Amino acid sequence: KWQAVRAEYQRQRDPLHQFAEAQLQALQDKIRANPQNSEQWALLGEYYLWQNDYSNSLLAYRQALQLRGENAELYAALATVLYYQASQHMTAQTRAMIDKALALDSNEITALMLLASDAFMQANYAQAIELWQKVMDLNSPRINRTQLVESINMAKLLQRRSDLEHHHHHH
Amino acid sequence: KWQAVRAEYQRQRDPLHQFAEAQLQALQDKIRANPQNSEQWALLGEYYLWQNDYSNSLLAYRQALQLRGENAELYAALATVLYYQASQHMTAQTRAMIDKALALDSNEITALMLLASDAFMQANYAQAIELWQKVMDLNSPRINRTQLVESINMAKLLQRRSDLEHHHHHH
Repeated sequence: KWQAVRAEYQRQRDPLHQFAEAQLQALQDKIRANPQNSEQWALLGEYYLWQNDYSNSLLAYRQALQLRGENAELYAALATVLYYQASQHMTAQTRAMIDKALALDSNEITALMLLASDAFMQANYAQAIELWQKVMDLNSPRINRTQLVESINMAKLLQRRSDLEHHHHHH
Repeated sequence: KWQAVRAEYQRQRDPLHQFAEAQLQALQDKIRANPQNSEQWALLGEYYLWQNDYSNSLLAYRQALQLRGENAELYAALATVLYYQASQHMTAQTRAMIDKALALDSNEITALMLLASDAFMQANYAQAIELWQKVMDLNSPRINRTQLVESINMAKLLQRRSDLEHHHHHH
């Protein structure tokens, strides 16, 4: 060491993934106790998303959003559920939830990170890079910065290989 | 008025029916531009379905599904094409696409609405009602709720008439 292990803290879904009890009457009971609370339904949506119960996640998030009105974080969460439900393939429903999110908050990271990753999967590396750089530029405690650097360097490597295989060296 | 005309918004196939140009090189050109995109082939399938070109619709949707892998919305769309191709009669191909849809998403409304309507046409009103109620219970912006109420009341009327004609008053 030096010490040099590199200091690092949590994020905003690593904290949110404070699952791994496990039967949570808790979250439901607290909803029966108080039913008009936005963030309580969002937490239910979050639990179901972790369980990969996309149908039930969508229902809970939908209710959250009914109560709160238009809200970027909830638009981005819906988009996350839809995207995963479609096996991590973009979808018209997914893109519209993302577009609604970004209209309320141009720097909503959850939405930006879904867009980046999907650009990468569709080989639009230049868009992926641009988006991961936009996020990096936010200096946010939310995303591990070494992850962004690494994702960008992979997109760069894959761009070059594409350029080389297609003899497409310009842009 | 009051004003009392009753406020109401779109759905998810009323927006999708943003047909009624009309020659759409557009959709084809965009496929030639990018051929590995799932939702682009689905949109082609959707165009052809609107034209009632069931053969071409099936081809486009099949390709969409080849690319995306199992996906409830596309299973439900296939089932819609097959059902309409068979003049709105259930079919083994149709039921299997519906069963695949509902295995990926137990609340896929397109599949639920085909099942309900077909139950109605086969005089299984109790099943139709149960399905239309399940949809209603989803509190979804997708289906006009007054339509579900009306469809359920018709099934109720037709049930009673059947009970009366057959002297079958129990269930």
